[PDB]
Amino acid sequence: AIYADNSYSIGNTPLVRLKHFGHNGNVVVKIEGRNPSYSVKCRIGANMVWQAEKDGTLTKGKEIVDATSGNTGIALAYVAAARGYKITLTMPETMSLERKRLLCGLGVNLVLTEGAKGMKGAIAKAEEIVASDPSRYVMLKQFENPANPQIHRETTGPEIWKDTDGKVDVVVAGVGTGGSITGISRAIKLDFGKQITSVAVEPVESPVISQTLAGEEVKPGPHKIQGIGAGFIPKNLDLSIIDRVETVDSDTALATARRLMAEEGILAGISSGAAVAAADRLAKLPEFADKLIVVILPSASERYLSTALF
Amino acid sequence: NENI
Repeated sequence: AIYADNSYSIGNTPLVRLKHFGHNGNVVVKIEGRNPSYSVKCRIGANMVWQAEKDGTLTKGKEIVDATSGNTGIALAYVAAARGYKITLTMPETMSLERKRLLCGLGVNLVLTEGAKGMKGAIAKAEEIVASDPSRYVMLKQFENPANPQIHRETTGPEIWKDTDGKVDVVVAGVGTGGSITGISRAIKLDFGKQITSVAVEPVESPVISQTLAGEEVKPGPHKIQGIGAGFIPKNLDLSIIDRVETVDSDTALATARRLMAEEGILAGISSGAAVAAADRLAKLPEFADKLIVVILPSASERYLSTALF
Repeated sequence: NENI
């Protein structure tokens, strides 16, 4: 069909079988880079806006505000542009020129916050703008907004089910907001009734899900796996449906993403390398020898040209 | 980091 605007075109991303990972082709990857603004977040940027429309919290002339300049910020920016909303994004002044350029290109009103305050300062400024005129501004809250996992239950999950003819046995996904693994797992286990293994992936540098589930002190840390390892348990991570948690280190995530590019011709982002590294570890366990492992690849390589990836 |  013909999509009425770019937001409706989300999803329907392909599955590709890996040749240099897994055992006898048991690892398949879902390419979320193939989306309106080239990441998995396109789905949630679309659905958070759509749901805010449906529930009346977002109306014509109201303005979106957020403190993300990562994939979610980019996603919200294309959706705002596609649907005629003004959007303000806050971010530390020390964010890259490429990212400022991208966001400005999409028509975002960028508000640069004090470098020394980091993300905390950007978040406080966003909250400040909203509080200044609550009837004018809407903050969509990707870590807690149920529209995030819901779109994965409605689209991402069913796509995996359909494209594997119900043969999927394991889903492996890095956790940022938790929305992907949560929605996918709800779709497959609850809507399609299949008892799969749901595998959350987090950085070994900030293994807060592992520490939490073990009853150990939660000690977040810095890492380079952009998009995952938020340093807390997000509301959109449904721990009830998580079967296993795999930790992967930043160097290995980067090396793996580089291998995806050079050995598979898949232009994967950093966190995609993390998810595949975790999946390859499971794929080479005899217990998973005859099992179909589907891995989410959240983003694409060109978004990382200025990073350690290249 | 939470810049997701």
